[PDB]
Amino acid sequence: AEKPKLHYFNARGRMESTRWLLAAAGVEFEEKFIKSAEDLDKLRNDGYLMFQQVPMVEIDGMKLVQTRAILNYIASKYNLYGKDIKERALIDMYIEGIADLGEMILLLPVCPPEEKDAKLALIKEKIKNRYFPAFEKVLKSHGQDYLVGNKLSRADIHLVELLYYVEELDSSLISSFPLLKALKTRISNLPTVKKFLQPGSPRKPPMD
Amino acid sequence: AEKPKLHYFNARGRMESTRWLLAAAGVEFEEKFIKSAEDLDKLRNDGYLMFQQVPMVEIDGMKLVQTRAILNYIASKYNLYGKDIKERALIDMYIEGIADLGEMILLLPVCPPEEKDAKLALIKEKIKNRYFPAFEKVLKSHGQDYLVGNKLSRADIHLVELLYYVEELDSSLISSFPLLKALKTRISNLPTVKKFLQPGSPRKPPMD
Repeated sequence: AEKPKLHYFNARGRMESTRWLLAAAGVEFEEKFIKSAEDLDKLRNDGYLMFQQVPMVEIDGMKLVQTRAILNYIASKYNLYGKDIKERALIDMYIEGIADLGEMILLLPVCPPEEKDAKLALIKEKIKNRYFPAFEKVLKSHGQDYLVGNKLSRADIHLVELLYYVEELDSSLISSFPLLKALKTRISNLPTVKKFLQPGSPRKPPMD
Repeated sequence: AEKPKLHYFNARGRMESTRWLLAAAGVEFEEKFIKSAEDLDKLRNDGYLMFQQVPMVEIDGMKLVQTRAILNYIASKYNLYGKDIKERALIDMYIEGIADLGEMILLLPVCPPEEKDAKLALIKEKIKNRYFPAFEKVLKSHGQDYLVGNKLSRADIHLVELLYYVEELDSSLISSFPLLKALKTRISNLPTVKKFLQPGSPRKPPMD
């Protein structure tokens, strides 16, 4: 049995959400860290990167690039992508909103120092006024433990991962959203997640 | 029978790829154009936009937002998303590469005049050295008419749509890629595509 190998820098970056998805699915993976530019060029020259970039994940005989292609495959393979086309549409809608917000938090470190302030103010404004209220309303509407189909899916995983990043940004943001707090707790206690949240797991630290 | 209604500005924007997908699938749709800010605010206040933004597509009882959620649903519903999990992984990988490049061409008009030159030079460099060679190699590898599974899929549609935008940017770019030229012709002749490519179709013009 082959363990998926994740090729990327030893960092959170664009590979973290995949790390969380595999860990939450209970899948064990190997990481092949890119230390130098020589490493990245070697991957390219071996014809391992379709569009010359990483993340790249070797899984089930394929060398998948593009974060979304990778996450979609894994979510499908481990039954984290809903029950049908309608459920996947809700999942996709929610996780694409999460990915818009997450793209902002992700690029924040590479943000121009002069902009680094308004950017971070924009991010917090969007979190309070757009995203958190949206997800809180979904949880509030059905009163269920999970975002979609009363069953664990990538939506819950991706959202909880994002709630940890927001917490790192400003622990006060989630305060007015009890249902999101509850979901964060509930998901963090899932055996697979808790183990990943523990020291020594493949989870990566904030980029400094 | 309900016809999907696309809510957006009377423009290409982020709604165009959906327009191409529905047209290529042979689905008839209605467009509810947003003329003023009052229109957009009305949609928001009606609770029609989950994350307060458009594109928004009313289809099968749902009000879907997020381009990818919309396209995924439509591609699945009309059998344009491959046969299985493995085929969808190739499709996703290819179309996410197309979407990275397309995001660049899409934002080009809103690009700072001082940057508008290097940006456009970066786009052309990536097209010649990264994306086109990648897709040409896929077509070359299996020698089939379609990108994935020897059957028409959203990958072919999304790629061909992108080839029209590149043509508008610089007709010379596709010259060294005969297989991509062939695919563009072959797909443009599909009855549904040809009709959409004809004057008077819902297809939108370049943003000026």
